[PDB]
Amino acid sequence: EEEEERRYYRRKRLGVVKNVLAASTGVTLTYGVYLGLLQMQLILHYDETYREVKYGNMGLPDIDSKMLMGINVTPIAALLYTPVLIRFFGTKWMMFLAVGIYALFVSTNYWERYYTLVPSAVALGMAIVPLWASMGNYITRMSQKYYEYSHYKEQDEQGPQQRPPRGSHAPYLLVFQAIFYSFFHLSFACAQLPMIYFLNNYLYDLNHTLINVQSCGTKSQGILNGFNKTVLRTLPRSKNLIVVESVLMAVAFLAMLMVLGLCGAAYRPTEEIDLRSVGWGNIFQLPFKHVRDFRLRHLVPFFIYSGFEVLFACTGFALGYGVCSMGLERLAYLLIAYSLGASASSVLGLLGLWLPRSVPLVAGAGLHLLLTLSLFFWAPAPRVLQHSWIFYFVAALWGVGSALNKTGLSTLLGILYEDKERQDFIFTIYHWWQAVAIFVVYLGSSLPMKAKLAVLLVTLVAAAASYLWMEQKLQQGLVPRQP
Amino acid sequence: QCTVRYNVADCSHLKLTHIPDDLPSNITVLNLTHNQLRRLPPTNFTRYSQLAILDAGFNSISKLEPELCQILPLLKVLNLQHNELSQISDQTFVFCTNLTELDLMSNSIHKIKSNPFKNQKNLIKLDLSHNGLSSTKLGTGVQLENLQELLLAKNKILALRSEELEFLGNSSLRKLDLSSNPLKEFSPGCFQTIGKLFALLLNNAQLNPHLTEKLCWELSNTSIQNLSLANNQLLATSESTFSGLKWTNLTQLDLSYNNLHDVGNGSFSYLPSLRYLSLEYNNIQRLSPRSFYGLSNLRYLSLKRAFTKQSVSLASHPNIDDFSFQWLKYLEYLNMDDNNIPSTKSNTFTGLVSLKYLSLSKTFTSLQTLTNETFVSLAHSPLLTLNLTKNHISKIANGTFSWLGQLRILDLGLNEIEQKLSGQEWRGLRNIFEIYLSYNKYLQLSTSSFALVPSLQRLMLRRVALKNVDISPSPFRPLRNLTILDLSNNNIANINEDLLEGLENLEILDFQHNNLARLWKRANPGGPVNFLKGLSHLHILNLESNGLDEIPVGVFKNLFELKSINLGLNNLNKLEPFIFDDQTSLRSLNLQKNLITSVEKDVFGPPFQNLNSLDMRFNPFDCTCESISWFVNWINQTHTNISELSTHYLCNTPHHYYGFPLKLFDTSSCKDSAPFELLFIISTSMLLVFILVVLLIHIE
Ligand SMILES: *[C@@H]1O[C@H](CO)[C@@H](O[C@@H]2O[C@H](CO)[C@@H](O[C@@H]3O[C@H](CO)[C@@H](O)[C@H](O)[C@@H]3O)[C@H](O)[C@H]2NC(C)=O)[C@H](O)[C@H]1NC(C)=O
Ligand SMILES: *[C@@H]1O[C@H](CO)[C@@H](O[C@@H]2O[C@H](CO)[C@@H](O)[C@H](O)[C@H]2NC(C)=O)[C@H](O)[C@H]1NC(C)=O
Ligand SMILES: *[C@@H]1O[C@H](CO)[C@@H](O[C@@H]2O[C@H](CO)[C@@H](O)[C@H](O)[C@H]2NC(C)=O)[C@H](O)[C@H]1NC(C)=O
Ligand SMILES: *[C@@H]1O[C@H](CO)[C@@H](O[C@@H]2O[C@H](CO)[C@@H](O)[C@H](O)[C@H]2NC(C)=O)[C@H](O)[C@H]1NC(C)=O
Ligand SMILES: *[C@@H]1O[C@H](CO)[C@@H](O[C@@H]2O[C@H](CO)[C@@H](O)[C@H](O)[C@H]2NC(C)=O)[C@H](O)[C@H]1NC(C)=O
Ligand SMILES: *[C@@H]1O[C@H](CO)[C@@H](O)[C@H](O)[C@H]1NC(C)=O
Ligand SMILES: *[C@@H]1O[C@H](CO)[C@@H](O)[C@H](O)[C@H]1NC(C)=O
Ligand SMILES: *[C@@H]1O[C@H](CO)[C@@H](O)[C@H](O)[C@H]1NC(C)=O
Ligand SMILES: *[C@@H]1O[C@H](CO)[C@@H](O)[C@H](O)[C@H]1NC(C)=O
Ligand SMILES: *[C@@H]1O[C@H](CO)[C@@H](O)[C@H](O)[C@H]1NC(C)=O
Ligand SMILES: *[C@@H]1O[C@H](CO)[C@@H](O)[C@H](O)[C@H]1NC(C)=O
Ligand SMILES: *[C@@H]1O[C@H](CO)[C@@H](O)[C@H](O)[C@H]1NC(C)=O
Ligand SMILES: *[C@@H]1O[C@H](CO)[C@@H](O)[C@H](O)[C@H]1NC(C)=O
Ligand SMILES: *[C@@H]1O[C@H](CO)[C@@H](O)[C@H](O)[C@H]1NC(C)=O
Repeated sequence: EEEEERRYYRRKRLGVVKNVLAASTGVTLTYGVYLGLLQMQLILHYDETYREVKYGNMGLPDIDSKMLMGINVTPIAALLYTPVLIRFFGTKWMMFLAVGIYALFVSTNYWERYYTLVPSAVALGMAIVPLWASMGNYITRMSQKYYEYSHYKEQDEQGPQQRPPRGSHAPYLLVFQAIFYSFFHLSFACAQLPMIYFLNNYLYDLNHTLINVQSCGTKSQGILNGFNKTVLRTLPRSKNLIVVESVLMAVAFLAMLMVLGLCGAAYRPTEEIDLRSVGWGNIFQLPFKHVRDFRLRHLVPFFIYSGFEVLFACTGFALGYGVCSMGLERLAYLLIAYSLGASASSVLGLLGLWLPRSVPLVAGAGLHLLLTLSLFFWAPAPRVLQHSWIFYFVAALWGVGSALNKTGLSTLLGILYEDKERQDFIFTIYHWWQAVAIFVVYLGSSLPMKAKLAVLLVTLVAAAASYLWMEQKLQQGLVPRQP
Repeated sequence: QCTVRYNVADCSHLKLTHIPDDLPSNITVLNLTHNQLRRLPPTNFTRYSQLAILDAGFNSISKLEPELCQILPLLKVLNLQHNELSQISDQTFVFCTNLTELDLMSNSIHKIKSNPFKNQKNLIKLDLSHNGLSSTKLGTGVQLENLQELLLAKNKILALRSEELEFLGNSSLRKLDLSSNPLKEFSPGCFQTIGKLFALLLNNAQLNPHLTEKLCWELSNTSIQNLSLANNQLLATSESTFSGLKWTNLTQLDLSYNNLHDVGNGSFSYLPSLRYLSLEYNNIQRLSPRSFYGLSNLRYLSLKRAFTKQSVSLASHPNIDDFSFQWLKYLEYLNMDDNNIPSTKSNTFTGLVSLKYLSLSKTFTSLQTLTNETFVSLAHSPLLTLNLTKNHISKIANGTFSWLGQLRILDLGLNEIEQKLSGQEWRGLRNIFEIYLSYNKYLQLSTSSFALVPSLQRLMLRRVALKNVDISPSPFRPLRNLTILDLSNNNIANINEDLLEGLENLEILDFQHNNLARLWKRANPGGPVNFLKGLSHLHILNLESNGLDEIPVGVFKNLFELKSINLGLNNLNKLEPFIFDDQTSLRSLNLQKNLITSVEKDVFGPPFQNLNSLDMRFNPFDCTCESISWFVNWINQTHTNISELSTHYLCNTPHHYYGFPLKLFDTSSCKDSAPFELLFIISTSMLLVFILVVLLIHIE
């Protein structure tokens, strides 16, 4: 029976690709809801009217700073309690629990009080890193399963029973991670839906919220050194607010349900027992013992730079340069333009399959380098609306660079390590270093300028990144063996 | 145009010239005052021929149309005051029969040589005042059968002949007015021609003693009851002056503004039926016992400003002899307000067996100190009301009011009394009800001050500089039947707790301007004094302008019958909850010019349930949801009276809402409005249950 097996493996490949698309769309919806709610809460709390009239003596800046610190410092404990927890719950089960913690953070935003919002921030900071770690592990293992099914179909007896791929699953992993990251970046534009439809028509023009701005651009001396006290021309009706937040909760629950229903199960009880056979006492030290790896010692600055540049695109650009001329009316437009640029660069890098591995990577960084130049000398004037297309130009270019660098890091980390425990370990370390970079940039607030550190880091990693590739061709020979 | 209400037409201050026709046809009142009508066209009143009364005063009508009275047969009240009606003809009022009241208060009518009052047999009130009439002749034959009120004041009448009054053959005339006319002589038999004369007024008639003597002789053998000679030139009275009035049954006599130098002995003897006597505003220099002889049935007498003036150039004091009012045994009301009598003699008020009401405000200029022998004359008189304000009283001796046993209302206010209240001054006042000690200079309370007066029901201490109030026992303790207690502007810093104890009958309490801030806040001897312990029947309460910055909880407990609270001009900012819980029958609440910031439900619930009127202007509200959301939601829905709502209700904070009216504040953008409170709990519960259930299910 040949055609029956053909149909069987066709259903299998269809299930693989549909679970991949489901996980991608779940990432999209969850991250979009999270960014939208976070932005709405940070903007709605920067005024006197909504702070004193609705709440008064509740301490909105204090609870906001406590939420921020609980989200930004908990990744340490997250790393301290992620590997054994992921191997306990599972690859898709930690995905589901982290999406549930995100939805919990969205839910506890209705009343907004200390004892209900601070634990939510702690849980979010605990679940942010292992969410992405398990996501990368799941998507890479599913790409490997897709490739192994394809090569079992095309090669029945020619394919060995042990070790099918041998570093050849790149054409099937590139096309998966490209669409995954394009959807993750389209999430950034989807996050701008509540602001455009509900919040963009409640704040006045830039002629009043941008008065006390005497120095912007290269002379920032902080995230927001000069700004008006209030930005809302009128108080937002609570009915529209509850409507938009109910829509957010509904789409979050829809993402929850579609993930649960279309993710299936990719843990494989046999391999689950295999991983349990490792033990609980040695799994706690193995990620820390993996420091002796030759690749991680040079790839850690790459993770730091990825985190630095993604947080610069999130806050350093929207609140540092886009706020110069125009106020908060065209910031969501800059964000969606950056998102579309990243989504386009996703397929632009997908088209880079024929070229070898470490070709666009440093080039992407080089892009930032060029952009960094334009971010060092040129300084836009705040009280003028002359040239506005250059902002969208730099936003699109930074999106291209960021998406290219992120997808290159993902594909390289999936290619260099093909084993399941290796995949989980390296993804965990990479995402922990990214969280540490985010925390450092959080500590890097209220600073004069973060461009010199950024450019020195990009120049330290370009040479370093090339460095790592120059020794793999000469056959150095080193790999940690912790079975 | 003209305002229409219930069968009336308010068409006055509109400056209209023509006759309006837009008014309904079933109307009965027409008010056209202060307009510029030239005349009344008798053709345009056909549409509303059912008019009952007509008012066309303050206009310039020159002639009246006789048809005007036949086209509206329901005309009963006709009023043409301040018009320019030149001459009256014979056929003018010859069709007017249903007429009842004719008012011609000003038309400059000089001569009337016809019989215009022949057919108005239903006429009751006639007014021809402020005209140029020189004779009281209104016709030839007897007419005006139902005439009762005839007014002829402010005319140029020089004589009252007997022939020019024969038309009142048998007409029961009730009120006759000849004021402001310089009559020089009275013809004999003139008043005898009138069928019945009840009242007669000659105010400002420029009579003399001989003139009023001849008038009194002419006024013999008639039924006159009320007589007024006010604003006259009656310099002095004699016995023969009022000799004619003995036959008639006079009831009320008025002698005001006559500048009477003196009263002759026995000049009032010939009158035995006099009941009301008025001697206001004269310059009497001497009084004698024989002067008031013959006034047996006198019941009303007033001597307001009846004595000699101050006379700064030459010092003169009018003296009154003893036994001046002994003949007045039936006198009930006696008044000598604003006089210059030096003091009270031993037997001034002797002989008044039935004196009940006596007013002595500003009568004595040098009384100063009362004595027990001062009120000895009034011992046999059952006085019920006595007034001593504006008397410059300084001291009160022991047993001064002992003779006045049946005294009920006593007034000592507006004086300079500077003495301690020992308590023996009120001896003998068993039936006293109200005591007025307001606006006095300086007093000192004592434990036995009000002990002899348990039956007291009203007491006033406004502006007295009260001292020694915080003593045990409370001086107000024996006042078992005390109902109204008024002490304001005393500046009493320390008040003991035992004060106002056992005062169950206490209903009204005034406590304005006494500085009660230090006593309540956090007292050094202990805690809140809560002097309102058992004042259950308290109804009206006032604590304005004491500068209190907080209200202790429990001071208003067991205060059910309380109706009104006045806490204006205070410094309170924070109000403890459950302070107004017993205030369920509250009607009026005043909190103005305070430091109130937030109004909350747990504080203002019970009082706002049945509150009638409230005043809370001039207050710095905090225009925030958590502060005033329930306040705005209540004031929007409720219908209670609010004075100056959108004008003096402002918000000082926040700075964005500085100088913004409280009514324009919107509560839709508040936390309590939207149900995210329930939405959060239901979403969190559902999500936690879902996660836990699915995780425990797929694990096993
Ligand atoms: C004893 O005689 C005095 C003086 O005749 C009486 O005083 C009178 O008290 C009444 C009640 O307060 C006054 O009426 C009020 O006057 C104020 C102005 O002061 C006015 O704003 C109020 O609307 C009200 O009309 C009255 O004016 C006052 N008399 C005088 C001449 O000022 C007193 O009541 C007498 N004691 C009795 C009758 O027991
Ligand atoms: C925030 O903006 C408001 C106006 O939108 C500023 O208020 C102005 O302050 C200046 C100071 O002299 C006044 O001359 C203007 O009349 C004010 N405008 C108003 C009240 O509408 C306020 O100063 C700004 N604050 C900051 C920190 O920039
Ligand atoms: C009014 O008070 C005076 C003084 O209190 C009384 O004068 C007393 O008169 C008696 C007999 O006439 C003397 O024995 C006392 O020595 C007097 N002085 C006193 C008691 O201090 C006067 O009698 C009183 N008048 C009336 C009518 O009782
Ligand atoms: C009026 O009567 C009072 C009664 O209260 C007299 O005051 C008392 O005088 C005696 C005499 O030494 C004292 O022992 C008491 O302590 C006083 N009582 C009070 C409450 O002070 C007062 O002397 C009498 N005055 C006149 C003029 O007779
Ligand atoms: C307080 O007021 C009450 C009510 O009038 C007084 O009680 C009256 O007393 C008289 C005298 O014995 C009786 O004739 C009445 O029948 C009582 N009326 C009532 C309703 O009980 C009482 O006497 C007053 N107290 C004082 C100290 O005067
Ligand atoms: C408002 O902003 C516009 C931006 O183009 C500017 O041209 C205009 O002069 C401003 N109006 C003011 C500052 O009153
Ligand atoms: C007519 O109106 C005036 C002023 O409005 C008023 O004084 C007068 O009493 C009124 N007369 C009648 C009869 O309504
Ligand atoms: C007075 O009015 C009544 C009611 O319309 C009418 O019948 C009568 O003729 C009028 N004249 C009189 C009573 O002289
Ligand atoms: C009133 O007097 C007139 C004549 O003067 C007479 O005709 C008429 O009957 C009298 N009326 C009464 C009620 O006496
Ligand atoms: C006469 O005077 C008494 C007492 O003031 C009064 O009741 C009565 O109405 C008066 N009568 C007239 C006609 O004025
Ligand atoms: C007035 O009445 C008295 C008492 O009845 C009487 O003697 C006298 O004759 C009367 N005089 C006239 C003029 O009627
Ligand atoms: C009243 O009698 C007194 C005392 O005999 C006397 O001095 C006075 O002159 C008399 N007055 C008149 C007006 O007779
Ligand atoms: C409240 O206003 C109504 C209507 O003006 C009035 O009838 C009522 O007496 C007022 N109540 C108070 C307590 O002022
Ligand atoms: C409440 O306020 C609104 C707007 O000011 C007004 O239209 C409404 O009539 C108010 N409520 C009541 C019961 O009058």
